[PDB]
Amino acid sequence: IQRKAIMHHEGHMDDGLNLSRSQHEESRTARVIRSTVFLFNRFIRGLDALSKKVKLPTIDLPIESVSLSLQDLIGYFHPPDEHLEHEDKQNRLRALKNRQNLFQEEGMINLVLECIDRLHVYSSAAHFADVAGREAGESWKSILNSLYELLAALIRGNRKNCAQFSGSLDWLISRLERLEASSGILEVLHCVLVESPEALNIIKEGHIKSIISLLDKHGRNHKVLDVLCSLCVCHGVAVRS
Amino acid sequence: EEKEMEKQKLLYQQARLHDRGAAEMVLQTISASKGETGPMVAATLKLGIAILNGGNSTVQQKMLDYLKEKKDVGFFQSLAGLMQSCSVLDLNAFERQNKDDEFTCDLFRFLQLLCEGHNSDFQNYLRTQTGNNTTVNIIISTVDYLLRVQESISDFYWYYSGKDIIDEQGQRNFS
Amino acid sequence: RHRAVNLFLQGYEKSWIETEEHYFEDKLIEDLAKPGAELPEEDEAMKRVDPLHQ
Amino acid sequence: GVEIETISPGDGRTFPKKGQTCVVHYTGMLQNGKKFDSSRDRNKPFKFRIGKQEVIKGFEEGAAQMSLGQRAKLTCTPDVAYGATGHPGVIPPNATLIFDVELLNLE
Amino acid sequence: ECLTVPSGEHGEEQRRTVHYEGGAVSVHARSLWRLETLRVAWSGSHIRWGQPFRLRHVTTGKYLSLMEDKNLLLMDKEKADVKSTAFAFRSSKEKL
Amino acid sequence: GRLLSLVEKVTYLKKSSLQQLISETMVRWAQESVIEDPELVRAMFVLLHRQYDGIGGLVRALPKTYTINGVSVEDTINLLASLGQIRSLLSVRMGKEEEKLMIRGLGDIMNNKVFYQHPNLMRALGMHETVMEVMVNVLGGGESKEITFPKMVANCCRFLCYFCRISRQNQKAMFDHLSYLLENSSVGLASPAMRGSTPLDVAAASVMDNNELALALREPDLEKVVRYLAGCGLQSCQMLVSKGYPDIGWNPVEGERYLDFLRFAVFCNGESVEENANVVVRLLIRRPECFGPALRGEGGNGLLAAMEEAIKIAEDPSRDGPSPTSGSSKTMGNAIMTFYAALIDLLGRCAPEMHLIHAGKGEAIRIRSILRSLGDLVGVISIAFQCPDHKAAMVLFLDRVYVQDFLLHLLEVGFLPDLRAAASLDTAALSATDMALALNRYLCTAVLPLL
Amino acid sequence: ESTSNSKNVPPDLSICTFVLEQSLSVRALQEMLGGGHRTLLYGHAILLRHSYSGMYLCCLSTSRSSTDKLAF
Amino acid sequence: SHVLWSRMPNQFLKVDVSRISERQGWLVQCLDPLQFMSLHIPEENRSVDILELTEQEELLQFHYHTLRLYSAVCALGNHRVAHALCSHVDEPQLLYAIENKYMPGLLRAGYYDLLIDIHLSSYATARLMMNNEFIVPMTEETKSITLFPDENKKHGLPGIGLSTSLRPRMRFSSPSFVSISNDCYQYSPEFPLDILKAKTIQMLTEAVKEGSLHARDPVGGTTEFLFVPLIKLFYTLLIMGIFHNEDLKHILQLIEPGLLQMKLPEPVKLQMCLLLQYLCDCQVRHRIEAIVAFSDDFVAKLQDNQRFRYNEVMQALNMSAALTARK
Repeated sequence: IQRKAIMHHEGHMDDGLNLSRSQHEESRTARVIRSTVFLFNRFIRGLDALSKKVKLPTIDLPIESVSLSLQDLIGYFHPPDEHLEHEDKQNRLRALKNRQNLFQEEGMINLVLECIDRLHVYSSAAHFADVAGREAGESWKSILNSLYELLAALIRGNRKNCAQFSGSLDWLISRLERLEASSGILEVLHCVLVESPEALNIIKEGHIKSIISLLDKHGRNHKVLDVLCSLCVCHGVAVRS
Repeated sequence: EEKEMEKQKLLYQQARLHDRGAAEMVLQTISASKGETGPMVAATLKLGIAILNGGNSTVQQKMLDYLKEKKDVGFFQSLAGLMQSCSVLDLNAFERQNKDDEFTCDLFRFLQLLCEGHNSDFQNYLRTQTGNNTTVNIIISTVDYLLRVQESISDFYWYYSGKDIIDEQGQRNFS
Repeated sequence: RHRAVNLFLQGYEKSWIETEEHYFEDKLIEDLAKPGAELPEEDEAMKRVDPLHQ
Repeated sequence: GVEIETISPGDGRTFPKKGQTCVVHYTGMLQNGKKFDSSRDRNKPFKFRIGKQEVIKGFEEGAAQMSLGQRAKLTCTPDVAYGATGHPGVIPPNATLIFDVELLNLE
Repeated sequence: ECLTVPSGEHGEEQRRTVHYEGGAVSVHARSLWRLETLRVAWSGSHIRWGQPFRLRHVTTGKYLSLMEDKNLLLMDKEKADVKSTAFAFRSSKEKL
Repeated sequence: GRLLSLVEKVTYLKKSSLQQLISETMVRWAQESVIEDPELVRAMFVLLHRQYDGIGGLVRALPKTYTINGVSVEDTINLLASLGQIRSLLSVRMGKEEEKLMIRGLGDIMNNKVFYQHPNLMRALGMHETVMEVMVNVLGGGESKEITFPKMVANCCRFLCYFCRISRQNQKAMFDHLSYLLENSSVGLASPAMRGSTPLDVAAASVMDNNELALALREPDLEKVVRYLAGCGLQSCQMLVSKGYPDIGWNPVEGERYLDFLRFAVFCNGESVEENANVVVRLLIRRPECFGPALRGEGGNGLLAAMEEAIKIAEDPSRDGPSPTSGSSKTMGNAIMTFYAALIDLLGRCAPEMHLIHAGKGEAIRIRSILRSLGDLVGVISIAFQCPDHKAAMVLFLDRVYVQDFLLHLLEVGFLPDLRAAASLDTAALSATDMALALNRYLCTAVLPLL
Repeated sequence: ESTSNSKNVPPDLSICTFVLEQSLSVRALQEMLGGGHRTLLYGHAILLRHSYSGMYLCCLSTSRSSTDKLAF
Repeated sequence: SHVLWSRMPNQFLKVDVSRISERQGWLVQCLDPLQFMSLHIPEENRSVDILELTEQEELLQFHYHTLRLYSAVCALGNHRVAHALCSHVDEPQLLYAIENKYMPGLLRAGYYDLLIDIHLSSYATARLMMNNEFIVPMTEETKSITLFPDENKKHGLPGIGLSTSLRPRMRFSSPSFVSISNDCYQYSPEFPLDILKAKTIQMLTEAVKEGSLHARDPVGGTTEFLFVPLIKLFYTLLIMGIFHNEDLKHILQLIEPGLLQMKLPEPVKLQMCLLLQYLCDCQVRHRIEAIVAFSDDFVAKLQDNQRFRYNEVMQALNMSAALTARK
């Protein structure tokens, strides 16, 4: 399949080039990669390299613009406002899943979600508070919870993606050793099981007892059905094992 | 007067349905089936021919206005896949059996009843689909199936050429 | 006792019994599932959204 | 051990024997008064014989140390009860126990 | 096939290479280019044969070029130029 | 008149006081409100269709029901208990401690006395579909086989398609699930278990002895099998390098079982089948990748060279070449001896005889010449003296494809089998009673050379 | 985007493009309390729009930049 | 950080005790037992009445989302865990929860479904799967089992009638375990079933009167909380086969000549549909049972016609292939 190409003098005569345009609906496909992929990669690269104890204003650290950028991203992956009519809602779900799985072959498994997790480098948002400028660990919550929710609803999004957090269950454990976002882990679980349980098949006593230690510090999350009763059952459609 | 009353009662029967989105439902289920021969699409085609059944112009313009609004490509992709998924005589299995068709007729009848009454809009919209990004030429897609029938039935003749007479199963498979 | 009479009567049901004595249901059920007898004080006379439409 | 205490004894004589279904209507408890079992609400008196090793030996020793018609306040220990393993899902590790026992009959 | 590039797990310079794959990557991000034509006015013209332009890779943001060794390698904006980054189509395989 | 009056009563649209209630109240509920919650409006019109089509409740209920006598109502209740216990472990899936309950339920079902005497229960209840669902829930994809205990295959093969002596059509359903095995074409053996694909035994038992089902096969169901055999063209290096030789070295076998399946594919009860054998030969011939140790053009494709090469690996050392002398009746010796024996048994079972129904006048001469081109077939007289069961295949090649000077080249089916069979019915410690069948079978192979 | 150095480097037009969605007079003013390929005249009240992003460049309360120390 | 809130106005009581204080020594007495539900939990306790929670909406969500957990761990067959949960949530708590009228609706539905998911979610789940098979043994009981009882062709009644089909069976254990799950799930212990059978009918007969008036006060909050868990409990008890004809006549008397005619919301209608489905399935089973009863004497008479004109097959003369077989 990897027929690498080099510009020969004449080469083969039977080497025709048929064309495919990004069609009307694929103007969205053209728009996502320009507006949201390359720019996001550059911005996150600048901030990630700067988070390794580097001089602040010499490379991209635009904290005015990075927060605005991830807010625009969250608006891009927003759900379709359930009160809307049926066909518009389903078209928006189509577009949402397209711009999810189109990040995915670009590297949600490898780079993009790896870029978010790589952007989680924090000892403490208090100890970094008097290091670089005046603000390092302000909006960890937004990036963390929201875009992890985007991934979990992507893994929902195309019905055979249980690829990164279920696949890299070490990166699921990287969530469980921190315990601030118990509002995307359940988005992984209750969509993993209906597809196929991949996440739940190595998690163990050492995870559940940590969650139970957290549970003393809670008032029952109010989607506890999702986290614990999908750790058990998957809402009536289970896998016995 | 018998015939005319039959026609008018048939139109009343069809208007019980096509005033309630039956045609759009038919096009929707055919677009959902992306080239998968099944019974769920066969019953749809039976409903389509049953509502059309005499060149009903109302349901024709309804279907056409729907497709020009939505610009759904899955309808034509589904049809062109369905034709490739349709069957022919299969001489070898008949040789083995010496010791799939109602669907095709209903499909092509549904395709015919859109262009009945010399509807010049549907006749052109099954060639170009000019409003849409992507096009399918259904007309060539049925010519190709005609070739795939002609080759099979000429082979079935050549099997029976040198022989004397024809049995019952061969003549049924012919008809 | 033996099951072969059950498979007798299964083939019997399609041939000797299954017919327009109950296959006349199709027009009656549709003429009864259309009307929408209501009085919502907005309709023309009836048909809020009839069941067949639903 | 079974540090038996009485509540409203009867005859003080009709002690149980081998092959005798002690018909009990007990009401178990836990330390800190957190209830864990009963039989009064079921209206289903317990039934167990002596020496068959059905029950933990606390109930058997309490019945052997008991007469008919004898309401009591038994007190077992982890040595005779589920121990440092503990019955899973109900009993924690290393738990003392209380029982408002009341024997009625023997068959 | 489609003029693909390898994935981003080696992002420094290994993405400057090229591979083909006619599988599922026909739909997705890496298999997408852009005709950054040189003519400013009428850049959105109906394109015809014999018209130079410079290709661009959307996901990485690097223009196509052809090095002195007769091998294709991408190029940033600073390095590109009409010598290297200037390509056009041929209807027939004849040169003329 | 009894039956006619009964049909008049049953087909009274019988009990209409419940039906007049349901059919009017559902339409009333649809009339008085534009109702959301589409799981309600599904059920409403389900019942409204049902109360008119009362016969439809019967047409998909009479195939399910089945009558029995008063004596059989105890063992069958244990069967229903076991089947419900399995059905509660069906879509909800494999488990570690659920494995054991599945195992014991299948054992209790096998050790029952119901379908021994009853001709159609286990197919109507959907036991085969249930168990196949359990298997695909175990497997899912490749590379793992986490639960390595598919005793399901033992149930299906060694009981379900062999209880069909009472009614052959149990085998028909597993042949329909050969379409499952098409996508679910699987490689794992729960047996001696080197590499030999025990769910292939299901496809074998599905078409073991039936002309109808073997004719109902088709070419793409065999193209992928011969592709897997083409994939078996790789060399032998270690004792048992399964895919890396972890700790244990005994024997690899990968290609024998596909050929053992194709034997049942082409060869029915008696005379072989041509409709499948022709395509099998035409497909084998494009990629005849039986690459033995060293011969011209191909790797091997020649029997005496590879066999005498491998007997050096087998006789003094173990199954492996470099191993300390441990091998006898080891059915790396095998998969290089037995592989070509199975290949030859297949090819002999493919082709017809001279003065058969076709005396070489009906396009069979092409394939017979193709067979004749592989002579080494004249030279297998040496192999007929050089396991005893390997040589019966080559005898079948001779008997099916092949004047008395050629007989008298041997002078017998073989002097040494004759002598050792004469001497071996004399009870002794060693060199005796291992061949109680291993050479006492050779009457079955030699007597057809009466002629 | 400096296009004058077109030969030394390429520019980007996809982020420079704009589209004319509307054009009126100043009197066309309603406050809420088309025609199809009209022309464009001097003095008209125009509306721009970026092509690939739908952010209408329009009169907004931008009061941020202070390079000149009085400019928007 | 909470603060020990010094103003705490919430539920007082409604029915305290019916004491009397009589003279001749100042006698006092009461013979009217009462009890109520506490709340004290080993990771956050708060000793109050259960009915003191309908005014505060931060313990109610906790208790509800714990009852859903209790129903989850004991789901799709799990008996050890039900034996464990029976210590926490013993019978009279459940009986008082269903019988009470002033509770919140969330805890009502939760305690109802927790009753179901550790009493009525193994046997019913089993026989629903085995419902659509209709296997029969042939006995003399399976011959007076005709379509109609009388010759008037009257419509009959569904549930009343002899079944004679090999439905599965129901066994039980006690909570203090031995053989926790071998064959025992009537309840995880034994539940008293007849009192539940009666109390469901009593609650239903009260609830039709409660709902007909369009009262501002249903049991919990609204009418869906009133009707939904009650009806689902009634359904789960119906499909098991507990109910006698005496009860089923009362049940039909509720709705036939009532409940279906009453105004209702959607999710109650969704359950009434399932009840009606079970009735039609019972009718179909009666139909095929009558068919088998006919077919016994019919096939016995018809093979006697073959025996009349004795005609035979291959050399094993008078073999049993002449009656019904082809091989």
